[PDB]
Amino acid sequence: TTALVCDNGSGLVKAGFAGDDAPRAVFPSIVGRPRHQGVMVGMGQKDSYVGDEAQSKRGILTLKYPIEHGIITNWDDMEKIWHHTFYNELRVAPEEHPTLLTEAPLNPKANREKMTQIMFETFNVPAMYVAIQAVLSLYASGRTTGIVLDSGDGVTHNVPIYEGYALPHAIMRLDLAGRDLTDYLMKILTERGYSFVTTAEREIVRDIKEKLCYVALDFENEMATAASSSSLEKSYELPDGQVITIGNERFRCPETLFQPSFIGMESAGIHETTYNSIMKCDIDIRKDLYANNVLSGGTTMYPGIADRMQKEITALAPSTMKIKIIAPPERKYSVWIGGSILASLSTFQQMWISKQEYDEAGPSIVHRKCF
Amino acid sequence: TTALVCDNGSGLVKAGFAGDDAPRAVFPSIVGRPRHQGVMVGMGQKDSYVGDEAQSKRGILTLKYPIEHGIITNWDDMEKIWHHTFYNELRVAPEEHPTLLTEAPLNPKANREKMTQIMFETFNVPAMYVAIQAVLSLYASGRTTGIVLDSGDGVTHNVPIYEGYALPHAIMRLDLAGRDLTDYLMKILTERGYSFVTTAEREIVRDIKEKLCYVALDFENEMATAASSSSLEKSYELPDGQVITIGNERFRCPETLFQPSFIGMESAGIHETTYNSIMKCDIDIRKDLYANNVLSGGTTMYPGIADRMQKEITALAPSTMKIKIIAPPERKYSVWIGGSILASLSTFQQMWISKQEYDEAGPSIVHRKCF
Amino acid sequence: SDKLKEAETRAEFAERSVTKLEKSIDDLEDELYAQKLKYKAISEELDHALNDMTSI
Amino acid sequence: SDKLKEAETRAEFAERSVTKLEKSIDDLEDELYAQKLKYKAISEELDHALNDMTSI
Ligand SMILES: Nc1ncnc2c1ncn2[C@@H]1O[C@H](COP(=O)(O)OP(=O)(O)O)[C@@H](O)[C@H]1O
Ligand SMILES: Nc1ncnc2c1ncn2[C@@H]1O[C@H](COP(=O)(O)OP(=O)(O)O)[C@@H](O)[C@H]1O
Ligand SMILES: [Mg+2]
Ligand SMILES: [Mg+2]
Repeated sequence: TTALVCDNGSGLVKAGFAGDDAPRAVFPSIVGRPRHQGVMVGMGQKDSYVGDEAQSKRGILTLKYPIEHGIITNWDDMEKIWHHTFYNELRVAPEEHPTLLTEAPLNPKANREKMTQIMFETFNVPAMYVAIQAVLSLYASGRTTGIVLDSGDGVTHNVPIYEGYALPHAIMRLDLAGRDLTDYLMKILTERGYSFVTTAEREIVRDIKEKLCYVALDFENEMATAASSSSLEKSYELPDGQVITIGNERFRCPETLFQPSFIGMESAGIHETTYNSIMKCDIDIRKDLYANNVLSGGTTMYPGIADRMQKEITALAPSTMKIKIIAPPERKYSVWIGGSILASLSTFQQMWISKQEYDEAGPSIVHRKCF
Repeated sequence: TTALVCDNGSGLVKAGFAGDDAPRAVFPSIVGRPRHQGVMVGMGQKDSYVGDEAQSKRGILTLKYPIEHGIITNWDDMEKIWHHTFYNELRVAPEEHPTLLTEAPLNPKANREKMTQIMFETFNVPAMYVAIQAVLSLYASGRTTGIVLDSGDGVTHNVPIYEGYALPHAIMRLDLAGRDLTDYLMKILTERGYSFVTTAEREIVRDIKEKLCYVALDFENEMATAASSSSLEKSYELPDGQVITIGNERFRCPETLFQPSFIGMESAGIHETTYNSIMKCDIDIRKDLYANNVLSGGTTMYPGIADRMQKEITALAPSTMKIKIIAPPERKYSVWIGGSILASLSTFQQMWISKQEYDEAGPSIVHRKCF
Repeated sequence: SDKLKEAETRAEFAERSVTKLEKSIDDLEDELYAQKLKYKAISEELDHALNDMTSI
Repeated sequence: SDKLKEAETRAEFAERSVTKLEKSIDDLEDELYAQKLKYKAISEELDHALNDMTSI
């Protein structure tokens, strides 16, 4: 039979059968209970709208993501999300399909063990396998080397790989991602008068960020230009009218990636953690990693980031090496495409964690040889 | 049929069919298992890369030479190296070709006996013969007398020969060679800030030594000049950029040959063990040995050694004798050229150790008349 | 609809143009690589002549 | 309207990419010209050496 390549993510759940080009169903991972009282009788009001249904009734819900930073903080809601994904968005019972979840690097063990225990006890799948979210993004590019920066919505991690041999001592995981950029944008919009507070209006600020923000090639020059002319002010129409005008908030929101001091984080930007991740590698594979830097994940879709990052790394790196940044147009679904490719391989067909193996060793089987 | 003139050496395996000018395939003798984990599936990752393949993937391997000082310390790896040499670099099955290995003087017997046992049982050659590495280097020069200093990469030995009669009581074998010079260079580079530790970076230090180091004609004058001017500082570009500048480390690394007290060895330099080897000979053949001093082996390729050695010996020797140092441009492959010449001789065709002879007397046949 | 068609056409031409430019820069980078190899080889040969002459 | 906004954003992205590519290719051409200049200089020096060696 065919395998189910699910990809929990944090912000958008992407799923679909193995062997295709794009995920079949992509929908936000939010579960929102209603918060008001409700007076109409017999309206058929449910107790929790999940997935894309709660992005249409969000006016009277309190949306809450079940995955904070890679890790899962609310297991009941995550189980609800998985149940919805299997039964309503794909309509395939899990009793007859292997599953291939994905997990960020350096995550707590208990999260992974609970994930496999749920998949084997509640949904009762035949066999499931958990894979690191960066190796798949490297599969999708058709490479076999390269250092991949997978800046998702929950957590940004940077896994270097050479000739198929991952370097476990050079993984640099940073917890700045799209959600923190949304919060920072929502916080700097208040400098013009627009106040978004409700958890429903966070979605509106996310839409503003997606449609308007861009990464500046040079920050100081843009700050000077936006403060003199008015060629940058782009307007946007809220879900009820009252258009708003975003000035130099456009390139200040995604600039947080390269200067995490804006949101008070100590660490260095995504332009310098990649160079540090390279320098921890051996001295003889640094040229190949320099030449095959891969971008993935949703947050790396800002217009103009593949040039800013290349300029920064070229500034840091030695002058002789060639710096090349692979930015495929299908960046958002790169991890899932790689997952489909991996699940479609014949050599991989015996790596699944078969159910009888789980019955013999318990949920701690995932840390064992079947990784 | 044609004979296979293999030459194990220590650092570079040189092989080729008898009767040519240069070895057909020359490649480092290193076998390196991968050391990291490896995440790509189906990449076709082997368990051990040998020969010149492991000098390209050395970034994720742990290279280890199977021959320490002439002697062989790891028989499985040496068997692997021989198998590679026969099947992939020459592509001739050994069942139809005699072989002519080479061995340093004064080596343990068990090494030679195991070598012949392997060649007769595993590879199943028709007949093999083991020859001393210095007599061949004397063949290649077209002489018949002379004292040859064969400073390889494993061990430096100094065999005097007169009129074809070797003098077994005058062989002076010293264990300082190219590898110790590489280690000493790697140890003195730390005085400027460059630290090379990994077994892969030993190859980089070896390349530095080959391309930059030279032997000073007079040591104290060079030490004084390099400490005042800056006309010696030559720069070199690492495999990733960050050029380095070698100062008076240039002529201090190969100076260890003439003053083995630098690496803590007690014995006298290669300039004085040759004179001692001569003085042990009879009083009537010392003039001929003085006039026909032969250099061979890789490590004697330093620019300016054929003058330093001549100056030193002229200082030691009596003033009347003429001191001449033969330094052919084809020094590195001198032993193999001599091996080809010896294997191509008709008079030598009945000295091979035929397989039926080995079957009758066991591996101890090599010490017998068929030397 | 008309404006959408116009914008799509101009964007498609822009994509084609950037593809052509990326191919051209690939070609010129390869040419520079070849010339860098040329300089490496000529400097190596000059050094070889230097060491041969200094070492006879 | 959604389609028009998508097309406009695509056009802006492609235009910026073409600008960057043009600047980069010009810079690399300048670098190649400089290295060719160095090679020609040393080649003329060697040609003078050969002219003198004709008398050697
Ligand atoms: N076109 C876009 N432009 C800018 N940001 C985007 C775009 N699309 C998605 N994002 C950001 O990326 C996030 C989605 O990232 P995604 O790759 O789905 O995360 P995950 O790894 O959890 O799947 C969204 O929250 C949004 O903030
Ligand atoms: N051109 C060179 N200049 C200086 N040293 C060299 C040069 N070529 C080789 N060597 C040294 O000689 C060694 C190779 O010696 P070789 O004659 O191959 O040893 P073997 O007797 O085992 O074959 C290398 O390890 C290197 O350190
Ligand atoms: Mg992701
Ligand atoms: Mg030798």
